[PDB]
Amino acid sequence: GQDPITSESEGIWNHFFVYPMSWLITTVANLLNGSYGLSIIIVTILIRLALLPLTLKQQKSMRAMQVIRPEMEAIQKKYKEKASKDPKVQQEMQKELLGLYQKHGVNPMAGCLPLFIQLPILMAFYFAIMRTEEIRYHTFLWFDLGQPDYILPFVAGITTYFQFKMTMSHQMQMKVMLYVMPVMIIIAGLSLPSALSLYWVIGNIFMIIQTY
Repeated sequence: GQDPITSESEGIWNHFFVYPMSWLITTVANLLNGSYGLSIIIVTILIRLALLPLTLKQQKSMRAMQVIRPEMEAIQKKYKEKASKDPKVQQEMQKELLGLYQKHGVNPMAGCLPLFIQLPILMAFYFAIMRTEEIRYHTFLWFDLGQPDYILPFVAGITTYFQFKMTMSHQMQMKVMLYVMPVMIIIAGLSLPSALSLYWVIGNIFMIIQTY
């Protein structure tokens, strides 16, 4: 018989990722008399409240790295001039970089974790929208939640822009966040069901309030 690695792995994804997300959306919607629009909004906010402790930690550490930015980049500026031909040179560089982090308790390769948790949440949400048949053509405002929309992805891009601008108020990486990021969202949004763009908008608005 065919190898069960395919069905079982997909079974895990469907039952423990897709289904709980789908169940959460429909339950709230049924409590709101079939309002799948308000459900997605509420659920998105609920998801944010769960990520909040992890979100706050990622923000606190990001501020710490901003204190180190003059110091660590000076080390990398230093070793950029030195001859990197010797493996022992790179080691001494590692000792300096580590000593900086140890003096503060900061840890690199950490805080880049929440960037990885947004993906399966987004993916489970995406499949929940696709597989919940009563969401497919449920119109909300001017768009069907299961269908692609023209206008909404632009709103998701605009809110993403202002979410970043408010953060920087509260230069290469800045142009990546302010310019590159919103365009990626619009392009992705136009290729995905409007429920995804709504999800992104609510999340952005939440983060905007969360900063203020």
